[PDB]
Amino acid sequence: GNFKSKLKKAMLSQQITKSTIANKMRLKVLSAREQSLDGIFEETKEKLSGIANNRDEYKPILQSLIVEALLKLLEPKAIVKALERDVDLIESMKDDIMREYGEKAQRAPLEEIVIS
Amino acid sequence: EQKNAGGVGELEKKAEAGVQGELAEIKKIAEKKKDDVVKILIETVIKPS
Amino acid sequence: YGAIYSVSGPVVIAENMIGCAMYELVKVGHDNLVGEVIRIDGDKATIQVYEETAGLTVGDPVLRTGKPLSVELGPGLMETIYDGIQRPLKAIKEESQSIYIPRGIDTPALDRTIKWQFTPGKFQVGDHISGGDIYGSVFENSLISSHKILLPPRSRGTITWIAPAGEYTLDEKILEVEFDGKKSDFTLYHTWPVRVPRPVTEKLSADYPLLTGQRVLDALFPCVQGGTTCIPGAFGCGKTVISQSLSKYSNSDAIIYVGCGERGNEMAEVLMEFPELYTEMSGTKEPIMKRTTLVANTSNMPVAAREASIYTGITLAEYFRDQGKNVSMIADSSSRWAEALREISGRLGEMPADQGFPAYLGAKLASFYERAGKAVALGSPDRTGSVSIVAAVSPAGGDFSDPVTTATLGITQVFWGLDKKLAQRKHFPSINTSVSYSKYTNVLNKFYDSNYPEFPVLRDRMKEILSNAEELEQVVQLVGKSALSDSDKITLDVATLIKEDFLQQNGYSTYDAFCPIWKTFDMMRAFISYHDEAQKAVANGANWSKLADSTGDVKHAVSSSKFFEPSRGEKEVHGEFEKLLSTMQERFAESTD
Amino acid sequence: YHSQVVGKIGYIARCMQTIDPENNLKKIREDYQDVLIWAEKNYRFEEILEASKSGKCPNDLDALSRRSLILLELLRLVSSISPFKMKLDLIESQYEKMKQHVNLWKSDYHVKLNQLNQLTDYLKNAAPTPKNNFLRAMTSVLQMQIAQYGITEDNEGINQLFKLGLHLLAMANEKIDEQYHLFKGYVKDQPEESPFEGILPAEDQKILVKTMIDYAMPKLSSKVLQDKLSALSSSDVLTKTLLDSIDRIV
Amino acid sequence: NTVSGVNGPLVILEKVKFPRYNEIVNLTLPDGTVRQGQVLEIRGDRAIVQVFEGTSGIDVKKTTVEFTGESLRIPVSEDMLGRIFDGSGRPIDNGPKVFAEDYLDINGSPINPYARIYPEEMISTGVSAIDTMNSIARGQKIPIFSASGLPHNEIAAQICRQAGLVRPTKDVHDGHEENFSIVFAAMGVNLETARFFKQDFEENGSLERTSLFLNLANDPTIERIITPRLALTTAEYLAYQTERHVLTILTDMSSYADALREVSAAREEVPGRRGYPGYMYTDLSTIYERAGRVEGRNGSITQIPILTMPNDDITHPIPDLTGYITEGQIFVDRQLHNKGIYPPINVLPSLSRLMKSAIGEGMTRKDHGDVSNQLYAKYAIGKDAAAMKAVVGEEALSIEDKLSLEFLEKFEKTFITQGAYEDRTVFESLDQAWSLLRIYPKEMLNRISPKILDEFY
Amino acid sequence: NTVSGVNGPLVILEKVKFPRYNEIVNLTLPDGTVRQGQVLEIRGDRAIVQVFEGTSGIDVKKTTVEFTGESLRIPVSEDMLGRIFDGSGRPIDNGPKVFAEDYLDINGSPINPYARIYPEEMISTGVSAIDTMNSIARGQKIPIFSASGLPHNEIAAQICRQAGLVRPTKDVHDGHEENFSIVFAAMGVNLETARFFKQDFEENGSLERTSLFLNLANDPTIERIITPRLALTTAEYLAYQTERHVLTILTDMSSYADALREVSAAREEVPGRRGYPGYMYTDLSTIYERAGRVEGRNGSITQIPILTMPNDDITHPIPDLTGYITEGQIFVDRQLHNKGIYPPINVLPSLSRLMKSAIGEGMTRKDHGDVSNQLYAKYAIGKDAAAMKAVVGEEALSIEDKLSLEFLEKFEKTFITQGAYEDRTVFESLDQAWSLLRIYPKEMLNRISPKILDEFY
Repeated sequence: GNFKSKLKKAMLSQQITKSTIANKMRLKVLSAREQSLDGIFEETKEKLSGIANNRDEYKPILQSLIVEALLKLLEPKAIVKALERDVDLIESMKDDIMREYGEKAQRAPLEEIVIS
Repeated sequence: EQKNAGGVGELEKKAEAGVQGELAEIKKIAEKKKDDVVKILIETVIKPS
Repeated sequence: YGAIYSVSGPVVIAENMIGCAMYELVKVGHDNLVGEVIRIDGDKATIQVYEETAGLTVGDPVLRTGKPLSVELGPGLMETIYDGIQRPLKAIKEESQSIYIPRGIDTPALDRTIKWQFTPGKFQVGDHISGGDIYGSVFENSLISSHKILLPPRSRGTITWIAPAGEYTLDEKILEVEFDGKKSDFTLYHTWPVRVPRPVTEKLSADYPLLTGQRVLDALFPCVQGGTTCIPGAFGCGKTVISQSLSKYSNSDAIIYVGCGERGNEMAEVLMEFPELYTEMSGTKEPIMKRTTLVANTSNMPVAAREASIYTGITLAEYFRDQGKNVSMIADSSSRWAEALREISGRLGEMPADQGFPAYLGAKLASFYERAGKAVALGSPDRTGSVSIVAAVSPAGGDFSDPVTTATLGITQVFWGLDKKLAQRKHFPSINTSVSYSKYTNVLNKFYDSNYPEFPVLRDRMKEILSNAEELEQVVQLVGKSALSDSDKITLDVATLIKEDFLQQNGYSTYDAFCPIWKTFDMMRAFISYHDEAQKAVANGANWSKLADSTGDVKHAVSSSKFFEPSRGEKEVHGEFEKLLSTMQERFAESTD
Repeated sequence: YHSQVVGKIGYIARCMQTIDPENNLKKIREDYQDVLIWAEKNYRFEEILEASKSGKCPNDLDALSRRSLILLELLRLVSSISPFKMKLDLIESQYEKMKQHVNLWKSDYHVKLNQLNQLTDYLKNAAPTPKNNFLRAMTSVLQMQIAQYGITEDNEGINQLFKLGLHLLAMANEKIDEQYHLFKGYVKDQPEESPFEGILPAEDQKILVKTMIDYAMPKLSSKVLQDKLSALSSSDVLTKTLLDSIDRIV
Repeated sequence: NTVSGVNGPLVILEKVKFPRYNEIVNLTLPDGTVRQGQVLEIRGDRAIVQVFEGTSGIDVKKTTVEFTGESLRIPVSEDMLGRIFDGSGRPIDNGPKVFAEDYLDINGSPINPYARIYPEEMISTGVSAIDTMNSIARGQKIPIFSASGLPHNEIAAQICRQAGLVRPTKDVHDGHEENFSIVFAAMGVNLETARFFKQDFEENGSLERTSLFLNLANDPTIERIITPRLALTTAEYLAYQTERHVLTILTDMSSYADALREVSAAREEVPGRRGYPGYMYTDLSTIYERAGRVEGRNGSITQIPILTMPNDDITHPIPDLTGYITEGQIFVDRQLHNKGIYPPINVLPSLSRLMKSAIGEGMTRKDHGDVSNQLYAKYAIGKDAAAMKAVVGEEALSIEDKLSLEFLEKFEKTFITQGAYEDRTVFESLDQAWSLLRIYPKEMLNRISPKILDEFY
Repeated sequence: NTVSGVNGPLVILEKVKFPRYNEIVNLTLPDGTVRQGQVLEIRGDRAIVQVFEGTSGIDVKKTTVEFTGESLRIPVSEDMLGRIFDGSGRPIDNGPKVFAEDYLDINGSPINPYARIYPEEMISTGVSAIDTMNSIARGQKIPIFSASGLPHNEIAAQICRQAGLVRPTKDVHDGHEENFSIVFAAMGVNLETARFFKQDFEENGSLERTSLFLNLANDPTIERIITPRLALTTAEYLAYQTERHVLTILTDMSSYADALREVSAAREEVPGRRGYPGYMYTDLSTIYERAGRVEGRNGSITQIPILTMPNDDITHPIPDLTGYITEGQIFVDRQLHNKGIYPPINVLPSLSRLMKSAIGEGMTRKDHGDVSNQLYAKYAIGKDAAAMKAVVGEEALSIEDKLSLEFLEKFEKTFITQGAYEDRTVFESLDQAWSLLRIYPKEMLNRISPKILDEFY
């Protein structure tokens, strides 16, 4: 009876280690999938940062981004906070951002752009 | 009890032999097909989401 | 910062809320009275006051402390009595000349009249640091220091400046951390919220084989460090003698005494009775007072200190468990904090619940039992820690069927009863096997049986023998003793000697308040071998008077072996119990033939 | 989550570099090369946390807690055996034997190192008494036997010296007869001729023999026993023949 | 100066926010009667205060308002004995003023003097069964539980009137070596009971050592609930400043519980279960926080609260909340009071949890602990023998049930039986219990030592 | 805009009405911490949402707001088995990634895939008393009713640990035609119970096929009440995606009822009786609404929740409201557990409404229902005969009470006794139940057909 009890205890410990190996394999698979997702997100974040350095081509995406972000506020006066290399693009496209924002919102159109 | 507790490297050898070469095809397929989703993800950031 | 807008009842309202959170505690008025903003309604903040609001007019200033209401962790914690709100009674007795907290008086959370010597650990200039790592050592006692200087949890960086060895105050800084520039100044005392649990490395099941100094309690059930167990009380029916005898007779590194809603009579008797006792850890430097932490709040104090007393004691026990030591947390009781939560909820304006208890008592009761436990210590060192929670239960609604004891009995996994006749009989504790249970005896008997235990076979046969003798006592009383079997008289005689020698304990000597596991296992194995040899000798043909008169000095000598020293075999084994098996086998062989 | 793994990696690399300043733990540093590679290069904690959160580094807190506890026990075992340093091969074999056991709360090496650290820590704030000197000599002989025989092998002298040190530490200042009888029985039960030669100083052995000679000297009112016992006090080395000759006269 | 309205006992007046919380205010009406009160709450040009004299009869746009500028406090002095006062600290004898020398707060704790000493040095107050079996000492509290079937106000007036006479006989036994005083607090009592208790206390010669506080049942609840604060501050100031043992008696707890339950009818706070408020533990803890051993214990501040249950049910938090904070409880049976015994207290359900700590050597009897356990076991065996005697009969009753039944009937009319104007100490109660216990044999007495049992049989 | 105030666990912040019901929003604090929650209340110029991180410490004017614009959804995938996560669905407990190939919103049902037929397949758990007395189906739910003081975690750990060995023998009997999965969600449990359940699941060998959801009492109640919907949605998505019968365990029910019953006094809603809210029936019925047959006719969802009573009374809204929604229940008696029979789950008040549809002619015996009903009537008749025989004794004991008490003792000590890992079949339990039920006479048995009685006694 005691030998059968010890054999049952060893038969449980073997299944415990067999569960631990199956946990380690899924840990390695998650350790590869995280590096794959990080490898895709690094290429996406570098592809956006490469196109973000433009000056004469970033005004239409910045106007659509300010016009898209202006729809979630619904105010006649909004402050635009950006970097030092993008204040001239918003200042040179504030009339296009107000004209593009006024065409998609008749309840509260923007009057002036505040460059902080 | 000595046949299931011998050595602390059997759990790593039992998991490295399961997926040690198959991960290069899954990572090679994602790294090869990453340019198809990177173009749509890069194009979606330049448009109104 | 803010101004007093209006005051209605015991809660004061302060306006000018321009960023003050609803979790930080501040002092309203120039008196610096204790208070905390439980909620906010618009610009005005609703703050609950746990004291008299006399002398507070409209237009008083409100200044926040800059952090939530919690306890401070620093050196010099042993041999000191404080409240749940960081209020030392020793400074109030020196300055105000009173014991109770007076209105318009404020004291520091840490005693600035005693300084300790700080020593550098294994951290050099430019070394990496993390939360929970041992940065040094601080002296907390005149004999041995146990206050480990560690960094705060949820933080990391590089040690840019390390102070040298020497004595310094708690207010002065001794270390500086550099993480993303000038992070902040570091001192000996650290902050920790009482409503936030302390972090750890990893939690595990309670399987640490640690004793608490109870011979009958450890013999009836295996004691472990990190489990949850509740004890029923009657407001001074024997729970104070079991808590004081358990804390004094315990051999752990630290002891946590928490008085939440006591009457005040047992608090002075525990503090004055704690230094007169003699500890069993090889030292005489006031070990009963210096080796334990005393946090006592009476019934004439605010509800914030009594409700936060168990959270501060559990936070100090969590800090001692995170330091790499096992501490025992004994708090009596949760009924005063549960009644204080309904009293604060009724005055603040909370809705009622079933049995007059609030809805947060169910989550707070599970969080209180889930706060303590045995696991790996947090930090780079990875030390072993444990926190044993011993909470007393009493009625607070008019009966013992309240939701506090009912939810606490279902949440806890161990129950220890307490009979009034056994407490009147000078037996402490008087719990029986038929009025108690425990599921954690498999792990404690597995590890303690893994070292050199015989507790499982003697414990199962001892519990079955006590359960058979308890059922046979009513049949022997009602039916009589002239019609029962001879094995029932030997089982009742062995249960009377085992219950008299094991349950009978009131701290008569140093050997009665601290018994080893091998002495209790050999004492229960001698009684189980005597009952089995008496049943085997009576089964083969023999008289009860021939065996009882045939034993003689063996039965009286086996009961008087608990008053001697335990160093008989090597340093802790009983040598008289080992030689009793040959006399019991010779008496069993002589009684049969 | 990531801060505990970065703190365990930095504390593992700093503890591994602070443990051995000669770079002789190639077997222990071989398994910890993935954590020492981040410590051997200039990198901030935010880069290690961001690299560990993105699946580019180790994020197993369960393996780092057990490896940090085994490295802390190996550093505490070497630090507690000062100045009797052990060999690098014995530390590597003890690190492999401790690494071959998954339990870190039931092993005898952790309880033996905790009891040796508590016995050595208890002698720091102790005065120069006879039980503190005998417990200090037994702690020095237990440190020399622990440094010579390791902690991965069971020995009768290490368990007997640990039980005698725990029994001597468990005593008080009113059991000098039991501490002197335990020191005489432990000194007579030793198999070697001199257990204090080349370990303790000559003044500690002469004070140890002078404690038993001074204790047995005022207990006898005979001039022959005091005169014969007075000649044995000029021995600067402790031996079993001096204790047997002093016990034969008393 | 502009009363907004009145709802219940609290009046809502419109005034400035310059007055502090609990400040005294004078309301001048157009009838010619000035009434004082306390401000319950202060807000931004709005507040609700409770008037001490009356709650109605003031104008809305014709009355005047005035602020005194002082907080609610009663002057504590040593000349408070031998006079009659009210629940707000005003004498009703029409004589001299208080003439106090220190400013003590009545709505809070001035210094909160509570020493951390254990209970010891027990002194008696005139009860043989109460001071004998469940005798409390300085520092410990013991409440009295009664119902609507006995004169609990006359029992509190007889217990307060019985105090002070045991100090001369106890002074020779080393039980009291200082001046003794009594604190009498009456809330919700009538003029006949207060005049009968004042004439009964003045007839025995104890009016010059106790204080008289009479509160009528037609006053506000703020004065009835604030009436025990002046007695607690007077007993703490007399016990701490004078170093004398003072006993505080507060009756009744049902009037304070009904006055506290009647309050909060126009605020955000709501009552708990059973119609009572949920903050009764803080209200009882506030009155219990101003009693006990002060720092530097020379005297004692004893608190003996008398609570009378209006329904005799155990489902209320009045007796459970009051008995849970204290250590012990005393119960009164209506069957003992219906027979003619005074006081009709029962020692069977009553028990003391700190009786061994209160008794010692030099201030109490040695055999008082074993005599109370032997009298309690003889009373329980006499109750079981008296209950089994009716079923068993007279010709089939046992000798133990008849011997215990005679000791129960003789002890019920001898030990519990006392005089209204007679003072019996614990030494005379132990000698009277020894005569009732002398009928049993020496073999049937095993709850005492052989030397004390042989010397005192 | 900014946060107006905070009352209880929910935070009342002021903002525009652009967000919808159940819209995910993010609150920015000035201490460098971000908290996410769901908009439970939307009004004009104000909103009331419950945050899943923290319950206190929210700024008033120093906080910022950020609109996510996406509804609350749980990411479920086909690889969620074999990972550890928290109650909020985060991989911070050393488990696998929380990434998912599919994302579906929840509003009470993912697609509303309710079954339109009765369940025919029967799932065996490895207990002769549980599976024999209550025929569990592939879509039927049967919770375990326990009390404070009974091993409910050992019964749930034995029932979950029994899955893995009885399923291969039951798969050959045509009781299951696909792989089985486990969904474990802990709420309001200790660390020793979760470590014991994870240690029993790892020792049983089902660590890679089960899910780990850890929720403690120190976390927010909104995440603890939202964890069972995400666990049931992930188990329903895995069972619908894989076509496998998944068994979900919801323990404890008192923590989930205490989480929704916790926020009942800090809101504008009027709660019901016993302190709980009036919408507890919809929240309790929402967990049972996601049980039944799945789409495809090859998958189903099994519900086996663990309910622990906080007072030990059978007259409660949690046990009656929770047991009234489900089909039957398994009650655990303290008398059976006190005697020593494992498990203590009795079959006296236990019953199954779909026991006839769960049993057939290819996976179970045809006479199992008649022997189960005759054994169920003989168990209550033996309990009433043992209760009447215990009070009456042996002077007026009936002849049928001795055979009923003998069959109740032999059936309670033979059929109720079973190990924690010993496998047992329903065919051997019916054959032993026929031999144990064969001691009764033919005239007494009248609840079975004559062909089944003539075929086997």
